Amino acid sequence: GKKVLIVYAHQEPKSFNGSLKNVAVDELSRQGCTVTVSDLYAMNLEPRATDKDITGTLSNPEVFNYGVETHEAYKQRSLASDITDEQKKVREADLVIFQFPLYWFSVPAILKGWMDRVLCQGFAFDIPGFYDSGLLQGKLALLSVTTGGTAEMYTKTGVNGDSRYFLWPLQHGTLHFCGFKVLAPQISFAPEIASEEERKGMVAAWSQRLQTIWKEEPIPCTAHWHFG
Amino acid sequence: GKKVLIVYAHQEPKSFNGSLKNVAVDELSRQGCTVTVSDLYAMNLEPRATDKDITGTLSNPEVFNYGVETHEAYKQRSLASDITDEQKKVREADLVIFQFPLYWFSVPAILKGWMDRVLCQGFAFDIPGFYDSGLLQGKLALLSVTTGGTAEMYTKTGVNGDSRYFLWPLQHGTLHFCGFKVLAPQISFAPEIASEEERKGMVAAWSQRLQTIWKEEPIPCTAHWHFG
Ligand SMILES: Cc1cc2nc3c(=O)[nH]c(=O)nc-3n(C[C@H](O)[C@H](O)[C@H](O)COP(=O)(O)OP(=O)(O)OC[C@H]3O[C@@H](n4cnc5c(N)ncnc54)[C@H](O)[C@@H]3O)c2cc1C
Ligand SMILES: Cc1cc2nc3c(=O)[nH]c(=O)nc-3n(C[C@H](O)[C@H](O)[C@H](O)COP(=O)(O)OP(=O)(O)OC[C@H]3O[C@@H](n4cnc5c(N)ncnc54)[C@H](O)[C@@H]3O)c2cc1C
Ligand SMILES: CC1(COc2ccc3c(c2)ncn3-c2ccc3cccc(N4CCC(N)CC4)c3n2)COC1
Ligand SMILES: CC1(COc2ccc3c(c2)ncn3-c2ccc3cccc(N4CCC(N)CC4)c3n2)COC1
Ligand SMILES: [Zn+2]
Ligand SMILES: [Zn+2]
Repeated sequence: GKKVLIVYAHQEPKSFNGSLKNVAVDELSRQGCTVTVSDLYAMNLEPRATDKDITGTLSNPEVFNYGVETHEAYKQRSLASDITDEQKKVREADLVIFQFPLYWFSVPAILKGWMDRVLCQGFAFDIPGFYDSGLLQGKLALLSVTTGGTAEMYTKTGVNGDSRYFLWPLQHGTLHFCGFKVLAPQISFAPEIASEEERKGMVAAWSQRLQTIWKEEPIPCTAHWHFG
Repeated sequence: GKKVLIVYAHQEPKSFNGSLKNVAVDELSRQGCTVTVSDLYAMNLEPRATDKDITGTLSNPEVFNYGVETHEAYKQRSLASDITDEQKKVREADLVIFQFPLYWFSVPAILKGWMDRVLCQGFAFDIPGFYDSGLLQGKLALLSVTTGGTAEMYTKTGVNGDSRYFLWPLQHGTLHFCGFKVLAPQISFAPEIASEEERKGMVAAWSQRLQTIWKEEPIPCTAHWHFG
């Protein structure tokens, strides 16, 4: 069998993002996959990296060190329940799909917070123990991104540069760092200015792609892919 | 006269980041600059983009569109006061310094949320009115970033690749997009493994740089600079 986690970051269920998430649930479920959705806004996910992320502290340390404390907390199974619930979903997933609108050439802050807090030292990677040696090796990940800008704007000659450029910290610095193999991104450009028919086509294209997702080869998640 | 805003994202006042922020306040204050610090964790800054960002009644209360609602709220002077307070500090600043530890090759989520929520359409940019025509034109911005990884790890052939690569979404996609001129980044590598005196040297180097900050030329914030 195959298990899929969709990490979804949009406020509005009727949005284009919400439609992309729903068609992924519907297609993957039809195939007989196990599917789970983390709807970050609906969960009111905490994005801040704070001492609340470590449970069971009787007396605060004089000096708070988020990196040291969360690494230790992971090993002691004393992370906050929201984090460990997400970690269980990741641990079990064969494929993690991130569904989000592009915000400032990156993920919305609530999703950045999921990355910062969930993908902790000892769980997702170790030092050393990263990139191909990351702890989530054997899993796949995919970014499904929507944009304001058109595909042409996101070319090397366009004002926003190649779309691949902004993908580097996400695909490579985050997903590959943790040991994921990365499937090619699904970028749905400029739905807001698209016709109704074009919008429906972008949704259908995603659904169609998912029919054969388990047959895809990952990208070579290298500097050449992103910048060459 | 000159006005400086430091947008600071670290949980711990005794941290290396805290020392870099404090030396910036000390040196810029000595020069006679007006200095303000936004201590995001101390302020418990909201990172999530939600309908709480608009005060009062929404334009469309049935289907929530963050971009539309915040642009209209900006125009109607109906944004939440945390956002408007930040916008006043930015509007008045000649230089905005971001002081943060690198988190997943980007800003911590709390700082990402500052960018997402404060730099709204109508305030920071318009369409048209972006890149060099952005609404924060005539201002400078600087990233002062600390890392886990060493300088060697941040070369083209190093394990994490060139540091410039992941600066793109921040420098270009955010700061240049809003009209800032970008000063060369201050990257303080691997303080945690440095000796005490090496750390003191990195703090002194930052203070020294600030002495002559107003004499610096911006970088050419191009794809070529980041990836060539
Ligand atoms: C803080 C912030 C930062 C941003 N930064 C960037 C950036 O760096 N770069 C960039 O390019 N953009 C940026 N944007 C723009 C943002 O990426 C886009 O607005 C977003 O991707 C649009 O997706 P959506 O789901 O919100 O669209 P929606 O407005 O929800 O969708 C568009 C239309 O599709 C309709 N729709 C929904 N489902 C379907 C369906 N099944 N079939 C047909 N139509 C359907 C909706 O009803 C709607 O009319 C930013 C936006 C914000 C708020
Ligand atoms: C979620 C997360 C994601 C991360 N992602 C990345 C990543 O993508 N890439 C990467 O390279 N790193 C990453 N890191 C590592 C992170 O960037 C570093 O741990 C951080 O930059 C270290 O800065 P600090 O201020 O926390 O250090 P500290 O631990 O505060 O500094 C070291 C020491 O300096 C001391 N000190 C303070 N002031 C002074 C002074 N004036 N003189 C001398 N010593 C002083 C302190 O007391 C402390 O003992 C990540 C960390 C986390 C938690
Ligand atoms: C020119 C066209 C539109 O291209 C675009 C739009 C947004 C683009 C873009 C290219 N590159 C970047 N951003 C950004 C960047 C930051 C934003 C911070 C807040 C809000 C934004 N949005 C909200 C939605 C609104 N419709 C546009 C501004 C933002 N957008 C119309 O077809 C392409
Ligand atoms: C090998 C050396 C250390 O290099 C490094 C460290 C972290 C590096 C790195 C190079 N590239 C990336 N990251 C990351 C990435 C994500 C992280 C998500 C959560 C926590 C992290 N930190 C917390 C602090 C801890 N000391 C290290 C892991 C993270 N770090 C020791 O001198 C260089
Ligand atoms: Zn990679
Ligand atoms: Zn630029």
